[PDB]
Amino acid sequence: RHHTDVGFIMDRFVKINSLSPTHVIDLMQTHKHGIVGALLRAATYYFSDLEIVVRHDGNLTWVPNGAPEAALSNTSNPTAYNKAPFTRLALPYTAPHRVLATVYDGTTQLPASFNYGAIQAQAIHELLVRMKRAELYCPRPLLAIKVTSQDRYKQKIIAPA
Amino acid sequence: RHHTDVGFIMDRFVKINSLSPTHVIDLMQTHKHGIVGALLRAATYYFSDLEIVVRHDGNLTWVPNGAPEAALSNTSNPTAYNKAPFTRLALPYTAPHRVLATVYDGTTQLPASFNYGAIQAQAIHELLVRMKRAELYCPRPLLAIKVTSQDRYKQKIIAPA
Amino acid sequence: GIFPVACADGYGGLVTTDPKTADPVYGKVYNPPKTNYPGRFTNLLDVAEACPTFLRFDDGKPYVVTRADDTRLLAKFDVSLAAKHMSNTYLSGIAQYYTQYSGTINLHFMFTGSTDSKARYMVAYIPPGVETPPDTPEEAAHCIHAEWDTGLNSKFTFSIPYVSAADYAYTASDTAETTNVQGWVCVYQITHGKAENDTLLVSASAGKDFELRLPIDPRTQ
Amino acid sequence: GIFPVACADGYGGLVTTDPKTADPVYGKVYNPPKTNYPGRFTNLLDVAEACPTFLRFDDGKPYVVTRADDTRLLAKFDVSLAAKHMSNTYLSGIAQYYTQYSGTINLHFMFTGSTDSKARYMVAYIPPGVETPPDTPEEAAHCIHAEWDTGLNSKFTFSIPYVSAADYAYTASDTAETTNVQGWVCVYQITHGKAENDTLLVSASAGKDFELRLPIDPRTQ
Amino acid sequence: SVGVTYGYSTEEDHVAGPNTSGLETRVVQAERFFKKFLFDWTTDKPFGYLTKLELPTDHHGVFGHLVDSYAYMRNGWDVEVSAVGNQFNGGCLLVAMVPEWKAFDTREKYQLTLFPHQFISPRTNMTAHITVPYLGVNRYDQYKKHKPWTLVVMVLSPLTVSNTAAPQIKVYANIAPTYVHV
Amino acid sequence: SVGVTYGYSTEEDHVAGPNTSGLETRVVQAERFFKKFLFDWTTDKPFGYLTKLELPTDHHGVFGHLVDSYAYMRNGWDVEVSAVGNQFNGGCLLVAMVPEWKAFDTREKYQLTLFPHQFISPRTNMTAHITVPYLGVNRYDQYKKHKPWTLVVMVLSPLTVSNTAAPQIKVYANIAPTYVHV
Repeated sequence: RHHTDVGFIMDRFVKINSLSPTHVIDLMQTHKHGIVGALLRAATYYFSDLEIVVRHDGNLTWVPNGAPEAALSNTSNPTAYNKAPFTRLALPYTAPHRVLATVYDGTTQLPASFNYGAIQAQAIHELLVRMKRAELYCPRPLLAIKVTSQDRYKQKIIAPA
Repeated sequence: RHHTDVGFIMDRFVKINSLSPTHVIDLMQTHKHGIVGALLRAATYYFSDLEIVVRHDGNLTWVPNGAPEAALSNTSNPTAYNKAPFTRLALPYTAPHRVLATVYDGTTQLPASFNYGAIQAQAIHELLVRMKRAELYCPRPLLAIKVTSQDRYKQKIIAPA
Repeated sequence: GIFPVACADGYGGLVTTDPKTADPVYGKVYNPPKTNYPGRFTNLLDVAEACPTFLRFDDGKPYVVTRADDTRLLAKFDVSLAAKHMSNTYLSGIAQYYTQYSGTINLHFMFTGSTDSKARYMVAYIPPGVETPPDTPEEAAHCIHAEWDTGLNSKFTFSIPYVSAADYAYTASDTAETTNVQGWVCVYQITHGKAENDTLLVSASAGKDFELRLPIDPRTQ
Repeated sequence: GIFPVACADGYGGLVTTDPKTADPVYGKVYNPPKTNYPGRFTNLLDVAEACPTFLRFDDGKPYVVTRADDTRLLAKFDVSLAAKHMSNTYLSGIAQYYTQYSGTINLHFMFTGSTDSKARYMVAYIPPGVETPPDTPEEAAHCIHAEWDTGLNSKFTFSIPYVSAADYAYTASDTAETTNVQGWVCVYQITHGKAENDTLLVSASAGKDFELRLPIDPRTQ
Repeated sequence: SVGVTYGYSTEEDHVAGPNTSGLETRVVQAERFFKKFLFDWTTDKPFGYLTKLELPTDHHGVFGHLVDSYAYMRNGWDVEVSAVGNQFNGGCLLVAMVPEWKAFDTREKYQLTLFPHQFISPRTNMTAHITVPYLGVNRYDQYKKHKPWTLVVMVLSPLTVSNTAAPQIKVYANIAPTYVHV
Repeated sequence: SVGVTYGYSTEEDHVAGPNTSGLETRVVQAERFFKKFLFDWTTDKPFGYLTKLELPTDHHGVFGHLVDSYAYMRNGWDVEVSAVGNQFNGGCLLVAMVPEWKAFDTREKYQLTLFPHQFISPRTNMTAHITVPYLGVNRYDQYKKHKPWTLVVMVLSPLTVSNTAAPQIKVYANIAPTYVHV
């Protein structure tokens, strides 16, 4: 047994669909079948450090949570400047809670708490994110692909010629 | 005696003819008189680690064997991004068998097993491959160039002027 | 007094699997240590040991239709890592994100009639290629088989040895050949005692052996 | 607090012979240790010791036409590292991928007539430039020679000393001169006893000395 | 009985601690059983018939008094479920301890038993018995806005009847917090 | 005789092992010699006359029963070849133990003796005797789809005759697996 202890699984990247001149940062922003979040969604409570990568322009800049967004461009809370083409940072946890989670039933919109935060620039294209030393708590249900045809399942396989 | 123990012979490169937007990866894809495979073909069973080099564009990306090809571009199982002009990776063995081989007589098409796999991109030109720490088992027959003329053989030799 | 700048000729790709790290920035920040919190785990496998599962038949009803009469054949399913019998299955989803896998597989059985009722049943393995499913307990037995009764126990867990071609196999199945990868491994029984309506349950799970190698997305992210 | 970036001025070529390594990616993966598997080896040389070889004559028949009458001359071949006498030869192909080579060379002989038949033969070396092949055993002997009989043995292995110009030589031969590199080293015999039809076999092989330096493709890859 | 089966651990706990714990000590007399109605269960319900119960309902208890006190709090939870019948019945029901309950969907039904659980059939059990140690986002909680837990049961086998049995069965359970700190 | 000559090793082997080995133990009574026809050999065949024999043929043996059982298996192989003649013959035949046999071609003929082997001439030998220890891709095998071995012989010298000898000779051999695990 030398896998499925997250310590090796969740240290990769995953694309994110959306962007804008500002853009919230969260895990549940991930696709709900990208192999990253499946395991993530497959659990109840999880914590990690955090690493992120952005291909961009202008001046990438970031703020931790619980902050007045209205005050980012000014006075430049911490950052380093432009350099193409790869740029790689890591943020440490900041949220007001000793653990994250996936969904919080309270009388189904995601709460306003679990917030790695957001970044801002003048031009933003590509996003890479990363989970460190993570751990998970109370795994949750999980699905596979659905069965439609008869036998067992069918699927194409690569092979040389 | 300080050669012909493969540990020095099979740690070089060799061109490969074909490519396509996807492209299987195998040793027997090599030319059957390139000095690399001769020794390789000169044997029955061989194992090694593996190192590969590709001059390319776009996003080189790779998957280990026993996988649904149909799912490569999405979700980006492991990879690093573009950078010209040299790019050098190494893959560790993955095949479902404790050893490779060259040819497997079963009632002459190569089996669907021995599969370092394949890579995919949007533009692919050049290929360099490499064998690590390799070992070989039950050497097989081997030929030289054929004799046509009379004496012993004749061949041009370089020399200054 | 420069040190020889043995520059890099073409390496160092920003790529996926990498183990390289980064620089804390608004860093040097503690957190209240999260020990003593419950629900800790590491292994998809190990948590898939204590937890059993369920199955499915075309009747969409998880339990087994368990006819109780002179019939001899009970019902026959299959166990792939990906098959209609075993989709909604805590293994497969966890599985279907992999290609190499190895080790034994687990099952369960839960009885339904009142304990008084005597009973007989017979789990039985079949290798992929016997070319004919058995049709009698003793000749079924030739491959693999065992027993129990209602007597002295109601639960049970069973296992098939991890037979294969090589000491590993493909998770998904192929569209280039015919023969089933495992068979139709299922159950027989000796004379039913008495029951107006039985029922059976069945699961799978990780155990000492369920292993994997790894990994790639299949899906259409 | 930068360390002096003693940058590289023009080195570090992505080139062939290099010993530099790479970074595992989907890495950290074991394998069942492959010890105790048979057929292990390392050396093309050493495996070319226990294994003998064969030869060829214009008759395309590997064995030797072995006339058995008043004739004195048996037949004469050559031993280059690349010659019509020795193409289909486990050495040469392995050889022809090299340029420098050194050390003694091996042979073999296997008899054909019934053991009762007395016999005589005489292996004999000739240096490249005697300007005349010998035509009598004792004057042939002047270079190098030896004996055996059918008596008390049937096999034999023989060797030529690695004479050369320098303590090495070219594998392929030249198209700028005439003199054969080695000679026409071949065999004589004393009176044949009796035989309706003999036959001889002959090989070569690695031994204590067969060595090389190295390497380049010749072929038209 | 099958006896107690624990959720994730079995141990005596920390009971006295810092400022708020000093301010919100183990008020033991806040503890008392009572009974809730669960659901009905006859030969009608085919499989998949879910029935959920959010927690915790109001209650005329000292606990219930404080659960309106609308304040930072923590708690424990001890579950003991049963349904009296008679040995001629037959089937299998599923009892469930769910963290962060969400509206399920057909396919995932077949997954329930991830959670701690037991089995429900008139042969093996007659007394479910299960306890969850506390958890939550904060070190404490304030209910009204949220529910960290729920107690759910759903079909796991169709139910059988002969002439000898009772064609209807009610299902009770036992709900009372423990280890309370306010 | 020249005596036994081994293929790659000479040693008593592992016989009892893990789950499948525990499930597929050394069924010793699965072992028994028998005889196969090889080929004919007169003054006709010039050099290069190949004649191959795939392995293993069907056989009315307990071994043969299981080799249809169509299952993961392993095996051993012991070869003992001969051809009775009389001391007035003359020539040289070549016996061959081939791993992963392929259709050869003229030039490579001159290479055979890479493999383990002996010589065939009425003087030196009268009894070939050779054993291959197991190998294969898997730790085990399932035959029908594949053949890891074959037993081949081909000319190595033209054959001579006088009046005293027998103008025809048949060639037998001995084939029986050993060390069987199923």
